[PDB]
Amino acid sequence: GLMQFTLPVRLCKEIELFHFDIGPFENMWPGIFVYMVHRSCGTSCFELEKLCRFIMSVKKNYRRVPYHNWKHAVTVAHCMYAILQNNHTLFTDLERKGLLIACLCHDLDHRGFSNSYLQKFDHPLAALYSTSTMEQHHFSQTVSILQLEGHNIFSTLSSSEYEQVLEIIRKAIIATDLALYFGNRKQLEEMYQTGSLNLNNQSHRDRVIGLMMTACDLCSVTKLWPVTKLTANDIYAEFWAEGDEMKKLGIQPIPMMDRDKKDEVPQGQLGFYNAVAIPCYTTLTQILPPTEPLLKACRDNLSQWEKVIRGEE
Ligand SMILES: Cn1nc(N2CCCC2)nc1CCc1nc2ccc(C(F)(F)F)cn2n1
Ligand SMILES: [Mg+2]
Ligand SMILES: [Zn+2]
Repeated sequence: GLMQFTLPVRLCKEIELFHFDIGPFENMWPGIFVYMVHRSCGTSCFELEKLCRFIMSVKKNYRRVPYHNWKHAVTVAHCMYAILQNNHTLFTDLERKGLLIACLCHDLDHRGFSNSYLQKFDHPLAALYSTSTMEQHHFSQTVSILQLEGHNIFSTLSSSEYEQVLEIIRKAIIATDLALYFGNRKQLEEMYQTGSLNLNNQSHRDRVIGLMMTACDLCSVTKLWPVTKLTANDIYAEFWAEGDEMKKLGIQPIPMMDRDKKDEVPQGQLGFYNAVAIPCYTTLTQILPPTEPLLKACRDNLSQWEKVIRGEE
């Protein structure tokens, strides 16, 4: 009840910054998450015993794949923590509660394969969920873990508060399907520019939380250059394993997944920064000005990838 979580001084100061890296000590990541819930939500948001049992069941349902692993989950939750702390007064109590949980859970039981590969392999999940295949699965695993005994961290919510939070989590997790992001950002672009954007409009909130989810999910491109660069290796380790599997099904993978195109990686990063990341943090900075450090960090990593192409590293 009178029990704070406290971090060492360097972590206590740097965790508040968007570019924070959670570090290589896996055993500290639960405490980092709890620290973030307590400061973002309060020490009274969740029964600590239920929260710790929930964090450990979530951790246990992430697989040991190179990128879509427990470290990604906690990293995406830390970006979300940084957005919520820099926009204190824009978000309900339920949203604060829901969005950190959504981020921790958003890739539950990922196998390191795209929706596209599941559909080509004809995986049972691709017959159960025609679109956003992995993302409906991730929300489904979230509800399972929540329904385990001693795991209902939302036990103290009213019936209707409970349903609102699960609905915030569902839409947040669906929104992490990057196929949906392009249309969502386009609409947000238009609404902000015509000045129709209205945060009391619930369907507008939804779009804005959706874009926050994309921003947190892509936050590897907003870290210090050495973190960004080494995460790219984990990212391609997954994509190229998928490319191998595509070739096994008798299909030429897209170039992004073909390890035979290792050489073109620097140029694949530019496309990705120009086509996805920059537009994402731009529209986010317009809508939520204190998130500008994500845009600035993304542009610095783009300029680092341009240096790589010019042979300056
Ligand atoms: C479109 N494209 N084409 C290639 N190629 C390589 C040579 C041939 C083409 N690479 C790509 C981009 C893939 C990518 N990079 C990143 C970095 C960070 C992140 C995340 F953490 F933000 F999510 C996601 N991705 N996704
Ligand atoms: Mg995902
Ligand atoms: Zn993710």
